[PDB]
Amino acid sequence: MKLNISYPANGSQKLIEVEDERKLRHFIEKRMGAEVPADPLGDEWKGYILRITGGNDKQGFPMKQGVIAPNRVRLLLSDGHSCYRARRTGERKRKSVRGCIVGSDLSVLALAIVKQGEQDIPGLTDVVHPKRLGPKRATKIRRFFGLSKDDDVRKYVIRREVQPKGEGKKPYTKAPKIQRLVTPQRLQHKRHRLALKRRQAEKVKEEASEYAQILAKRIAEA
Amino acid sequence: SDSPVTLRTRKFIRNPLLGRKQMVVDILHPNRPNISKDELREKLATLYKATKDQVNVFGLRTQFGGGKTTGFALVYDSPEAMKKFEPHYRLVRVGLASKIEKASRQQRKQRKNRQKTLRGTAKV
Amino acid sequence: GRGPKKHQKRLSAPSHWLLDKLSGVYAPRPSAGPHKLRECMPLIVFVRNRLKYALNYRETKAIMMQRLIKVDGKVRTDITYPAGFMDVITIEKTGENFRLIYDTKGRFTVHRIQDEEAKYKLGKVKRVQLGKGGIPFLVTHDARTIRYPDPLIKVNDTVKINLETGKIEDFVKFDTGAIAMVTGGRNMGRVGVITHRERHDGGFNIIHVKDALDNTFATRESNVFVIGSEKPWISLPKGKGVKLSIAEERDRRRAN
RNA sequence: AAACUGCGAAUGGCUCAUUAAAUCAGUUAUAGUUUAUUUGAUAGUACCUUACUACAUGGAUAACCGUGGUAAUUCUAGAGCU
RNA sequence: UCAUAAUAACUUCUCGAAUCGCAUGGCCUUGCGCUGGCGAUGGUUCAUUCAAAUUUCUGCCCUAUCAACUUUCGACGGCUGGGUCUUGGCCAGCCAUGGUGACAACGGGUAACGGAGGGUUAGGGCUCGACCCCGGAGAAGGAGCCUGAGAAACGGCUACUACA
Ligand SMILES: [Mg+2]
Ligand SMILES: [Mg+2]
Ligand SMILES: [Mg+2]
Ligand SMILES: [Mg+2]
Ligand SMILES: [Mg+2]
Ligand SMILES: [Mg+2]
Ligand SMILES: [Mg+2]
Ligand SMILES: [Mg+2]
Ligand SMILES: [Mg+2]
Repeated sequence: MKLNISYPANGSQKLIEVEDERKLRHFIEKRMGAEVPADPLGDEWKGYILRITGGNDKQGFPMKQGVIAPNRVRLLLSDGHSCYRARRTGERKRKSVRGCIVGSDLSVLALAIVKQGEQDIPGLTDVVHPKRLGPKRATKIRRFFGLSKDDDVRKYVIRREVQPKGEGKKPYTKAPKIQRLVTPQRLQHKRHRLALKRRQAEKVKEEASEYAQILAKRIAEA
Repeated sequence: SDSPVTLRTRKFIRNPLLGRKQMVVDILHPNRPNISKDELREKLATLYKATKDQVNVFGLRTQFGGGKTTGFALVYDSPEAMKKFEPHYRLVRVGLASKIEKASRQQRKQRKNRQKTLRGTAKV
Repeated sequence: GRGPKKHQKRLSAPSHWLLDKLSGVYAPRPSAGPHKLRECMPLIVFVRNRLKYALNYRETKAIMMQRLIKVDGKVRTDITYPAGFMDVITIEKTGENFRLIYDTKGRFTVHRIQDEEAKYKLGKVKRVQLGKGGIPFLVTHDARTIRYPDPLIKVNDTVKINLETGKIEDFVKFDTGAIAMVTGGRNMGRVGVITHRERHDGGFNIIHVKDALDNTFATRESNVFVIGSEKPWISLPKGKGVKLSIAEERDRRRAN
């Protein structure tokens, strides 16, 4: 009974296997998404609350949440379904799926830390993996560092040094080129759209004025 | 051979669209087998005051009984125009371009089909 | 499944293209635009099978999208753009303009125009209705939409449209005594004078055309194209739209 | 490069099993209809919703990092971004 | 009862550009102020193009040891509606008893895909046409369906039968 514990805050991942099921007994009748204390898993897990996120049975079939069945079922999946990767536009496929009710006849179960305890498990809380920075949208940069409407977002960009190909050259940094930022090009494009829109405006009205002129002179001579 | 090689040009036209001149070349070469593509090129170049790299010829079919060959000759205004316009197979045979070495057709297709079973950066 | 075709067979290609039968299995297929496909003329055929510049598919494709061929003054990068009737083809690299006009044999010829005939086109009025806002509009044979035509252009008239603004210089009314060219049927490429117009309710009215040799003919107004009111407004190809029999054609060769 | 997005994959090629007013052929109609693409034109509107902004709105998801399952598939899950 | 215009309203209110590249130029209230082209993609309506889909008239080999066939449960028609991109017994309700046939209907056979055409003939004909082109249908045998402008698609999916 291998357990895949995840720590969303620190981004830590480790697998630990439990050979005695009596520490898993309180997990048998639970369901995906249920927050369960991990007291039997202790005593290093006292004061720890775990959330069920799914698991794989002994045949490797994943758990699709929302299927209320302790056994395996066959479903017709589609693009947006949670255990199918459609390789064609509109293609649907029938695949074997394990139900959301966890229990016996299972190989690996996925866990997540909900509430921190007063312990230090080697591999979960001891390591704080840095978040893969970073934001790319202009407003997301603005809200992240608390800028204002008149601040220069152009300079508040996360850096990351890169080592060249062992040539002993000076290292430089990459940047997340910011999208949805105001440029004179965008303003010029907005200016051009109105410029093209206005140009059509007189052209139709002068032709309408012109066509009225011929009709005016045609009726006069007629 | 002792007898001179006589050059002739018909259907001559100036084509600035590809920056070249198109014509059909006729050869009168009695008492000799034929003329090579190479020695044909300098003779055209010296006749048109161009260089060897200015001149390319397509295909020489000797007329029945010998003594005459006909073909399509191409001379360019600038060497850059030839390199940009002349097809790669023509460049490799005349010698100023390197052949694009690649695997066999079936092996490349088999190489591609194995890629379809892989996803992401695991392909490379 | 079922859908539109994308290939064309060389044997089933239009005859007037004068395509080599043994060159390959397929033939160029026009995409869309200045149609009908029967008849039209692809740009590749015009530049490769009539000018050889452009010897095969690769070179003509390079020429097309080097932006050097102006159809009616407009850049076309389509290798198989359907060049059609009265269309003006321009090659500024060599400095000349071509126009597509049928000859007596019924096939497009390489007709040349020097400097000023490339500034306009004759088009046949196919539709006159009221536009989206009660605005009268006119449709020509080359899909050109004109948003403000003269009120006296009813049907089948030929309008001289300017080739850099689209404006109409002048129009010719469809009536007897006008110079007409037969653009369809058995009498392709024949230029004459309209003499009689008999009306048959049912959509198959007949037009009688008289040639320069006092020859009487008949055609529908689906193939009658008006060229001039008193004299042709364009330059005709050699022969001036007069068809000669097999004997006189041979005699012209023996004399010349 | 990988991956997301768009397009194509309804073309072509093969065969003649079914099929006897059926297919098909010539000739008609769509005033009884749809139409990606191409081509030419073509849209000014104080209409009313968000905390508000037009010098510019919001939330997700890949690729990627790391943890796996099954003997096995162009199977996929849990977790952190963007 | 067309094109088109106008009025009274309506909508799980469509479209009316929060997209990208090059050139970067002009003006005066000098403000990081106002303006400026070429393109790329995309967008409503109309026309057009490639078309598709139905549709009118006429024309198919042998057989009576096939003479009556269709109509309960659509067969011929009328009406109202639904469904379709649209017409239509296409379908749902109500009414009437019609429709085809000795000028061969209906049924059966084809070792029958149709045609342009091949062979051979003085004329009149006989015979072949799976097959380089046009149209139709199919993807082991039926049915159903998603995406999509376009498929009842099969080098798409789902189910059953056979095979594996
Ligand atoms: Mg099919
Ligand atoms: Mg076309
Ligand atoms: Mg096909
Ligand atoms: Mg339009
Ligand atoms: Mg009825
Ligand atoms: Mg009805
Ligand atoms: Mg059969
Ligand atoms: Mg057979
Ligand atoms: Mg299906």
